[PDB]
Amino acid sequence: EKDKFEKIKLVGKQKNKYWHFGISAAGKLYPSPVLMVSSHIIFTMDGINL
Amino acid sequence: MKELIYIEEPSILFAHGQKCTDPRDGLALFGPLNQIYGIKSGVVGTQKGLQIFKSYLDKIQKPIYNHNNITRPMFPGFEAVFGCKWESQNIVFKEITDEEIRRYLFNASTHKRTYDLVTLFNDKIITANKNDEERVDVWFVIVPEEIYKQFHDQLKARLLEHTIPTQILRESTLAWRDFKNTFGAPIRDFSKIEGHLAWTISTAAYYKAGGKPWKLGDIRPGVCYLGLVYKKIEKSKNPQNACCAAQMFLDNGDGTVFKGEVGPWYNPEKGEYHLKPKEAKALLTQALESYKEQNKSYPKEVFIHARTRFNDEEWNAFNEVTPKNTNLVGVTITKSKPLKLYKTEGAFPIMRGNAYIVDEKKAFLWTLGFVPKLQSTLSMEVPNPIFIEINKGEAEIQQVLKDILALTKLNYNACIYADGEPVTLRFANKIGEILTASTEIKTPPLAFKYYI
Amino acid sequence: RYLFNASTHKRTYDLVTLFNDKIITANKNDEERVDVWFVIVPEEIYK
Amino acid sequence: NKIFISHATPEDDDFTRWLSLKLIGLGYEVWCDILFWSTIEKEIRENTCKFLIVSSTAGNKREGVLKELAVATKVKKHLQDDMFIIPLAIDENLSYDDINIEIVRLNAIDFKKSWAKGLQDLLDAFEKQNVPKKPPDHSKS
Amino acid sequence: KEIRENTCKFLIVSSTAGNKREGVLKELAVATKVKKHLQDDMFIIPLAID
Amino acid sequence: MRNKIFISHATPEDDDFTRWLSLKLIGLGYEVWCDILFLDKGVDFWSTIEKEIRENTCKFLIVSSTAGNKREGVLKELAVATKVKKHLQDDMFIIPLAID
Ligand SMILES: [Mg+2]
Repeated sequence: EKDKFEKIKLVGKQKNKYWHFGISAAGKLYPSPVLMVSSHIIFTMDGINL
Repeated sequence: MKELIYIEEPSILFAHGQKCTDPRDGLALFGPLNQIYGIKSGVVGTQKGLQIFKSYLDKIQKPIYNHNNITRPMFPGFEAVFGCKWESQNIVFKEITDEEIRRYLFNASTHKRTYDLVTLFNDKIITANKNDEERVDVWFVIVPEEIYKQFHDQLKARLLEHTIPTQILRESTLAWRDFKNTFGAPIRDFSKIEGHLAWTISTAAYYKAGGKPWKLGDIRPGVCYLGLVYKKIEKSKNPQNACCAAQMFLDNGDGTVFKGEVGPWYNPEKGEYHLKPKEAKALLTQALESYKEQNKSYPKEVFIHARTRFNDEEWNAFNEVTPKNTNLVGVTITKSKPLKLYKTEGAFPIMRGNAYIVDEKKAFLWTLGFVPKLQSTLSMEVPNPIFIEINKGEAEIQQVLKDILALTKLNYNACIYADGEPVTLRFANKIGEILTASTEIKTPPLAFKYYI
Repeated sequence: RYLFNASTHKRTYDLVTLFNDKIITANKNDEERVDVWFVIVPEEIYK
Repeated sequence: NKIFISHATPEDDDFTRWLSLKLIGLGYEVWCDILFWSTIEKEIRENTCKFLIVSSTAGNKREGVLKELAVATKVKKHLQDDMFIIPLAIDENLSYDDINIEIVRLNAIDFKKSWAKGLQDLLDAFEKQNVPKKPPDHSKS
Repeated sequence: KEIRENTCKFLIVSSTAGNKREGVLKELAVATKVKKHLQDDMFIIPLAID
Repeated sequence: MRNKIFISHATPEDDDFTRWLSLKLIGLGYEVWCDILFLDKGVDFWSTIEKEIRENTCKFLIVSSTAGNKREGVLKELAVATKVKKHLQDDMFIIPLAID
């Protein structure tokens, strides 16, 4: 709703394009079992079409 | 909650035996350590390149201000800072006509155009060097806009053949306002950073002319510092992997030595970023003799670091050639392992110098971040840490981290606060890039003036 | 070591090699600039 | 045994820090507003030895520098010394014929071309006029 | 302000008290500076009264 | 104290010759007053010049060139020199030097 989950926006507008927030993940086990998440921005044109 | 230790930032020694942290701030108050009486320049470019160079060299004789003088200190002027005379009148000029440039760049080829341009510039420089009376210390190659659109490495290697210091300066750097382009705005506006460009150019020119800007003081006496970088010469026939090194040891007293250790030792395999026993023995023997010729004694510890691991086949050779009680330590410095630390309250990033110790053989050094003195970030977005691992040997992790900061504080090519990795690796990579484009150079010089 | 014994040509070649090796090594493996090099020949080398 | 430097507050500042620290390095006790109103007037009278005034377009009309200059002139007329005021020209957009009175009759030093030459001639003048000094203590700067 | 913006013809009295007084000398210096900017040779007209 | 040897020149050019002459004369043992070497900083510009010309100059040397002979300061010092020469009744007081 309103492109914001918990008052934090995860999709907006860059001129004629729309920008989305994306994350990745990867396992790791030496220090402790963790899930390393990396941040990305994914751009679309209409908002549903990449 | 895990605790991050703090490593106090190292200090560099300027003139008069005084210490500081920012080279830009320590050179202005005290100055360089050695006395060179002047820099006699030489220009190889078009006549408009000569006009641009003389205009810039006259402009930098007087103070230049930045927009923010806390993040980017102002420039007092060349003579005020360095105590030298780099004038725009004692200038040796060798002209390149526009007809020659057009003839050599009209159609030709790619590897033929680059070769022809390099031959032209090198012929001018070498001819002026061998048959002439006037002395030139640094040669300034003013490259027009149509030439820089591979050439730099070829030029530097083919001049390395005769050991002539050189500095390439495109016309867009010195005359950024004239090359408007776009719709009326400069392609790269320097308006707010014009005090940093002068600082960097002046310090590069001073170093390449036999000057000593600053020196390190807080490093363990006796120990050496070797940095190995592997480059893929496989672009040509007989694919191979060349290795290059760089040594940073301390003089017998009150001195610093920072040279290269080259003669690149190849590897016939494809993905084997490693070294053969004989090549490893040769490298260690050469480095040890280089140290012993200066300090008149053998080292106490050898501190080998690289971006890759060390296998047991080379470390055995290293221990076979090491004499007496010279210990060895192998360190691996990865750069982009995905760990990012945020700040819970604030829009500013984590302070530089914070170290997260995972194990007694591993750590997470933070080289980029927020510097309180500059009140700004050394990077963009959230800084990334380097990963330090004591691969082979026995040593304390905190001492290794302190040494890594000390190595980080030794960049002569640019005048900045610090880097994000030890400068030995970066200079070894530069040397390898220069030597790859060459054609079988035997016994190259060990001085960074000819490469950097 | 180099001056004593050996042929008249060999000893001269050895001394020249020593001096010029020092000069060239200093030229390419050092940072300090030297405009002109001075060779202070000892007395025994001349004869 | 002091040296007084007058300058504009928001402009002509970096030059003052540079000059003050350089002169402190060689052993010349300088009294500048950067390092630290009645105190200024007492130091111009009973403490200072040479009064240096910075000339610039931003300056040359500021009230504080003018008042300090007036006090320095009054002290000079009593101390019997013709080299009490030494103007320093640190601009390039103000002519030598637009300088205000009370200093317009004094030959400047022309820091305009290069600051190192100005510092060298300043030190030569101090050595010629016997300004007191202490051995160089570069740690203090 | 008057010597540089409002005057039209400087006049200076010459006497054994004058030609050595500080204020007269300073006004003379300012008048000479204004003289070159205006390009009028007959700007300073001395008056000899002693 | 008429022992100094005043030397006049032009401001932007005709300075190297004056420096050479002053250095040679001082090396020879004379006493020379010049605007380049002497005239310490912070001093009144013209009062000291007048005092030196009147009460201290044994001889007055003026360099003549296309640069000089039309500059205001040179003519001013020349007028004062002529006045002092008339007062002193010394025929050989102004010695021109034609460098050009
Ligand atoms: Mg460079």
